[PDB]
Amino acid sequence: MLQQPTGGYTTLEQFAFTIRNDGTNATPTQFLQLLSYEATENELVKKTIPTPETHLPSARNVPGNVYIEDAITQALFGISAQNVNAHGYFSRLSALALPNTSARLGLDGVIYNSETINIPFYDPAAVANFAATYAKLGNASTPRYRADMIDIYAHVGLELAGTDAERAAGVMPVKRAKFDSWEGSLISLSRDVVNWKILAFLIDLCSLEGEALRAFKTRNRDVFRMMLFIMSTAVAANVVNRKVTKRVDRVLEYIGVNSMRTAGRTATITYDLSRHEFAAKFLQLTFTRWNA
Amino acid sequence: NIAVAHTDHLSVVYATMSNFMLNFTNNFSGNHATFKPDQYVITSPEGSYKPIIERQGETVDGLTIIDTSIVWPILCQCTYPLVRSIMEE
Amino acid sequence: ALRPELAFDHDHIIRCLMLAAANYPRLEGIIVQINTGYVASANVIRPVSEKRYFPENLEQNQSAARLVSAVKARASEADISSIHLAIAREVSPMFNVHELKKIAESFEDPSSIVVVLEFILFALFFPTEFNRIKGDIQNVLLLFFSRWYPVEYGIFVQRGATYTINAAGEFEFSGRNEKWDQALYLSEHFPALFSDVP
Amino acid sequence: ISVARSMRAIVNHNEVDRPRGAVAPSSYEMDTGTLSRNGDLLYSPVANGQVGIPKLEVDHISFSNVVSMMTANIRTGDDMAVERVNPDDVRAINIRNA
Amino acid sequence: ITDVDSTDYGKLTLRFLGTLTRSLKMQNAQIRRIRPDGTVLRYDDQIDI
Amino acid sequence: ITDVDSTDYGKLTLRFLGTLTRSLKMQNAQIRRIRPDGTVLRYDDQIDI
Amino acid sequence: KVIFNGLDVNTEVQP
Amino acid sequence: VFVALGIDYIDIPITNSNIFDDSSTPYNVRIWHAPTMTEVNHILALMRKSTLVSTHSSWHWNVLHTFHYRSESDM
Amino acid sequence: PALLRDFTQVNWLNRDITNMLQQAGTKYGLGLTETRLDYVRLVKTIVGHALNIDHFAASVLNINLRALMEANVTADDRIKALQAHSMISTQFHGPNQG
Repeated sequence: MLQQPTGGYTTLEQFAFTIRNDGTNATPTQFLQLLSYEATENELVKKTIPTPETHLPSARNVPGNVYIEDAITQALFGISAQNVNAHGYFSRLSALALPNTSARLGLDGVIYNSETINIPFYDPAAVANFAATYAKLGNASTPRYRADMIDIYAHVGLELAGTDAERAAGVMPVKRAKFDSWEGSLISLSRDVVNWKILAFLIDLCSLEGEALRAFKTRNRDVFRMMLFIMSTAVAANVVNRKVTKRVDRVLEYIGVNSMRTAGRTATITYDLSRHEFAAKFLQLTFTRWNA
Repeated sequence: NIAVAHTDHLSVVYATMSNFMLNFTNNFSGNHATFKPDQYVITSPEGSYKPIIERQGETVDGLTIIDTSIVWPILCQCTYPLVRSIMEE
Repeated sequence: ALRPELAFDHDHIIRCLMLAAANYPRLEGIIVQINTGYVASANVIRPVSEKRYFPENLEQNQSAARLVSAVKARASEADISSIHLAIAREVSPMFNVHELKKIAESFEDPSSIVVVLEFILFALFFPTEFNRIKGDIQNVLLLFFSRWYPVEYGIFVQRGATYTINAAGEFEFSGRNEKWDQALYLSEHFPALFSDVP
Repeated sequence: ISVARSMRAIVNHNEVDRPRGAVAPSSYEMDTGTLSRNGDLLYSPVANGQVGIPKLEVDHISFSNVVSMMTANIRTGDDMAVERVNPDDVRAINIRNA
Repeated sequence: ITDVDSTDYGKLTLRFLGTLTRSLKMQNAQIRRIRPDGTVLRYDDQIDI
Repeated sequence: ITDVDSTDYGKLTLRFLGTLTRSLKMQNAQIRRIRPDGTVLRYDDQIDI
Repeated sequence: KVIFNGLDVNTEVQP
Repeated sequence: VFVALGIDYIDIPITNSNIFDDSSTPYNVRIWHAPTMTEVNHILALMRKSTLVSTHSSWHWNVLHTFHYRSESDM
Repeated sequence: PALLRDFTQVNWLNRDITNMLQQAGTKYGLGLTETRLDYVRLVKTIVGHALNIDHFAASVLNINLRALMEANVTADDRIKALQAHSMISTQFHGPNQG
């Protein structure tokens, strides 16, 4: 068992989140610094996010050790994932929800049915707090429990593009992101992000409380913003490049507006409808924890 | 016409077969509303996990799928020692 | 009067049986083969060439044609091995979960009550095996109820297609219509047609 | 010329410890590294807590790489059997309202 | 060596998937009741034999 | 150089079609609706697939 | 017609 | 009727007000099985992925309904 | 090349190679690095092998296996096409290959 520090698991160097950039392992914050936003005439106002459902989907009798982190990260940032709600192994997180369950969530991002040797795993209390919320990804497809997949993106914009005044206001102009760019920059970004061990982030996010939580929320704001960025590019209506005197600025229109697009494109990862419903759910839960 | 052959004979065959050495499981408790089979696994800290009862789809043995139409020949295409000159050991 | 041999080791034989049931697919059919042989040796049921599905002279009757074709589509030819296997399956342990041999019945014609009867009889002759496959037969029954009793069907399914008994034994219906799969047999869920909760 | 060269003079001199102009293979030819969860190949990290450099990000050739491969238990493109079951009556088939 | 027919041991014999081969390794393995969730329950003399 | 594989029904349909492709330009060719009036429309996000 | 405990397959689907 | 029939929606033709004209109707009203606000949001989102549809700010019988037009001009 | 280590007679080459392999930033390996059993069947499926192969081909082959693995469609999904091509309310069954 991995001990959880007074800070999160994210304080451990083992769980550093870092996109590749200019040939180096850049922190998400030093990528987001490259970003710049042109305003447009449209306005985003953030509606209250509906409380996530009480229901925890059944962890069906599964003999296998589900690879959950891979399923989640590929469902959110995966270049090729589709029909993510067909298998429905996300429900498996609710095996971890129970008090004194035999099941362990390994650092590998796998949900072992029982504790097993030479596989380090997160502290079960932490995982229980984490599962009590994120098992609800397992009902992202069921019609009764689906998240709104349009309004939620406003929050995304505010949490990404939004200046501190726009965030305090709860309302920002719809923006148009841009940054100096290398070829395939968003594909490479998203793949650097799929490799992130985000269960560390989500687990500290659900387990930590008090100042120790708030100290986490500032420290990892940029990380959450990078995840939000990859999703944003996934749902952006269009993603052009601009020549700018022997330099190129990648430009996505628009931050905070889900275009509901599903036809694939070379520039960025694409959501099938299932990935849209899933991502909407994920945002519902995660933003719910993020604002409390 | 067929019931006495069931109740007054075949039932005894069930009662004996139930005590046979190899019939080691509790198949049913008579209450459809609540009965759920006991579920065991071989399992180790080394990480082996072998369920005794698995859902594996049709198998080569042919015991897995159930044709319920078997009910018909029984009701209307079978003799029995009790039902059917009519003395029979 | 003592016999010079070792005691039958219950605690070990049961253990080895579990290890075998885990590792040996053949085990089920090994055990069945004993029970089946026994049914056969009790000489309790034998097929006859004389079928008896219809009263005279309903088969001849031209109005009965749809009904008769329904029955003929259900009624299998008798074979000792298959009959014996059913009686033996009732008592033999199950390891690989059983599944229904799916019917495709739409339940438009009245004659389709035949299929419902096919299940009722099965629930009588073979309550154990029935209980093993009853979710899969609830999927057929639901198509029956939604046609024959659409209003009651709506109320029922509105309550939930399944439930889960909790602590203290109370039922907790899902509130959500959803097709059963035998994947659920080993889970906490129950088909709700069999809840017997008014 | 010989931008393609990877090794040279695989012999040993009897006087000097390595032949003048002999070239060792680059380290990247030998870093199998890892298959990242995304499926992109990576060089091994140069330090603790660092992710590895993706292999296609840079111009060195790597000659040991992890390739995912399906096993005997998988199979793809095999034809598969089914039980078709035609409707009992053509006139019982609703077309709408769906 | 001991003349047992170990055929199909440790194997699934599915009609459409073909035969499949599970691992035979299982050191220190026990018989344990599972929750319907699939997770193992600690042994209880009150219910388990 | 790349002589494509073709099922017999594919060879049949191919000869049915079954020849020139040379005429149409493809320099940045796109699928786009014309107006009946003859003007080539821009891709409508809410109409064209 | 005749009892058959397996799935009664008839067609094939190519990939 | 949605549960009992198993369908996700029903396409009801509209009525012309003047019973005399037998002209083909401009559009028609689909009716959706969406009891919750969530089911409604999902149907609306999916509706924005398909040609020539519109809906009211609120609906009668509290049941979601969408107009589907036979042409742009009718819309 | 990493295999030549302690097998080549050529001293400087073995020294340079050992020197690269004994760096923290690089580590050769050949064989079955990874395994992925099915959740239900408990048999292995997608196994990752460290082949001696250029990173470009490994990249392409992985792109392929990834497209096929991550799509989450199965042989059973073929039924959806057969329904399109057969009369309305025709039923299809089995075999749930998964």
